Amino acid sequence: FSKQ
Amino acid sequence: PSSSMADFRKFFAKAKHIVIISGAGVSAESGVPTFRGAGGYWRKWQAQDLATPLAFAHNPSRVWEFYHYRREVMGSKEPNAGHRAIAECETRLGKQGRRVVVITLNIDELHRKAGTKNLLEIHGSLFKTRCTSCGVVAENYKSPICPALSGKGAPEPGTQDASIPVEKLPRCEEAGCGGLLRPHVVWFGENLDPAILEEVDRELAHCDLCLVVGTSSVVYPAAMFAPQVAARGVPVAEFNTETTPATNRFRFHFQGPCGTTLPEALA
Ligand SMILES: [Cl-]
Ligand SMILES: [Zn+2]
Repeated sequence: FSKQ
Repeated sequence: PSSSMADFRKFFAKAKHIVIISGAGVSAESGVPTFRGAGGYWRKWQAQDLATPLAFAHNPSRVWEFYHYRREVMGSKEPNAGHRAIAECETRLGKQGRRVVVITLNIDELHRKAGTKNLLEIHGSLFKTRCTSCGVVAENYKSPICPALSGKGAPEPGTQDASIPVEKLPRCEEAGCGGLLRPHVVWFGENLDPAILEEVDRELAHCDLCLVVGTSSVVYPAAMFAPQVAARGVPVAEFNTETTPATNRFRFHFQGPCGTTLPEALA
């Protein structure tokens, strides 16, 4: 998952 | 959530597999600058500005100055009472056949410096590089990481950019490559390592107690680890200086600095  | 230390301790005495998720609060307590929300600032930017693929694509010299400064300050920084409580807990419980693992968002390696052995560093490390051409990852502790950065990265506002030509920035020493290196740090908008997330998921799937320490709980996917754990009924205890959007989802919330609450909690 992408780092927000 | 509950704030009964005595109740948490009852779960702690019985837990066989403890996951501890640590974020920027733990590093700030060692006086490490986190460059998020005071913070403070590197000369005119914060981490949201410079820890991005865009910032590295526009001015890799400026990004390297920022990371060089962060590497250098680490010489003056030591693990705090929270790091030490967490490391001692791991050693004490391990002798009893009980498992403690730290899943940290922090990139400063203070958990390792304190002696934590079961550690997943999900956002990388200031002391690792990755080659923008061949992809090799390497440890690097050299001060300075390259001659051109010597004395650079000064943090005071108004400091001129070093403007180091890309060829004088840290370069890959894999024979034949010599590509430009970047810090092996996960930047905003980048995906975390799937192999690391597989490890995280195994720990979350098997733990029977979860602590969330020093985390803003608004950085994803890290903000979502503890919620998936409570789903199996696992108690989650939050240790932070303030509530977060995830606070009402936890079994316990102990307000205060992590270096103040954790020693008692993990005693
Ligand atoms: Cl955090
Ligand atoms: Zn390379």
